[PDB]
Amino acid sequence: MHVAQPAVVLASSRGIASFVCEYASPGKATEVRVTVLRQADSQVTEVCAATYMMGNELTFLDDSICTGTSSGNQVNLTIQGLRAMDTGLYICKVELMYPPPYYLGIGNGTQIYVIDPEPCPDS
Amino acid sequence: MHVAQPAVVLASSRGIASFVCEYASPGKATEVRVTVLRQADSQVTEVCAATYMMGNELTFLDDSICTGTSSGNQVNLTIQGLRAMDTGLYICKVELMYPPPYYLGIGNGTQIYVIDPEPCP
Ligand SMILES: *[C@@H]1O[C@H](CO)[C@@H](O)[C@H](O)[C@H]1NC(C)=O
Ligand SMILES: *[C@@H]1O[C@H](CO)[C@@H](O)[C@H](O)[C@H]1NC(C)=O
Repeated sequence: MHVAQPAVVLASSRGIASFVCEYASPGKATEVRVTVLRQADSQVTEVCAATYMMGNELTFLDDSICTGTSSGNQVNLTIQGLRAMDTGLYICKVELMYPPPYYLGIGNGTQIYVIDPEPCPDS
Repeated sequence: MHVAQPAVVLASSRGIASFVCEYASPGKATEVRVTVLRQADSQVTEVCAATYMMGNELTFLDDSICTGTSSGNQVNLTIQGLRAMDTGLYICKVELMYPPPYYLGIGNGTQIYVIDPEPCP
């Protein structure tokens, strides 16, 4: 299953990066699982993941780091609390969990560049 | 001549970006011209330029948004006043002007990413 996500995103001054992960639905999926994985160096790690009925909001483990909104064959993701060290490749994984059959799609990754604010005088 | 510059650089939250530009060591002390070209395909435009004798300090005198330092066959270019819309490809062009021969070197371009920061109250 084709998953597309932007090649590069810049985090804002507040360390919030947002991007669109959209999937090419092979059928009519009611339940979907989205996962954000961070790749680096040769390893992959799970950042956040929402399992949602398409017709409702997404709820994450922390949800202080990821938020998301579903809107058809796509989902608006937001990653928060980013610092420079978090610069890296963020992979969007999409799973269609219901109805059968299961489909799995993995996108090419979005490079997220993050900068730390410079010092600000007092106070 | 070979000119090396980093592939990607991030501007600070102050809208300042720096990168080193390195050229192939000339056979001798030479007058060197360093030029920053912004590439906005197919737009190519001079952002700033400076000339110095090797062994002297590089110093921009064009009143551009660029300042720089020099050491050996490297120059450290600092460009200030950048905003998000200035995100793009910045090419380091280096010319060995004289004593001859004349040599031209063009780097591969540094992609500079810039964000608009929050002010601080
Ligand atoms: C999701 O992204 C679309 C554009 O792809 C945007 O128009 C829409 O406002 C976004 N939904 C939100 C902000 O929840
Ligand atoms: C390049 O110049 C900037 C601004 O002066 C400085 O912060 C940085 O340390 C310099 N980098 C190198 C490699 O000299």
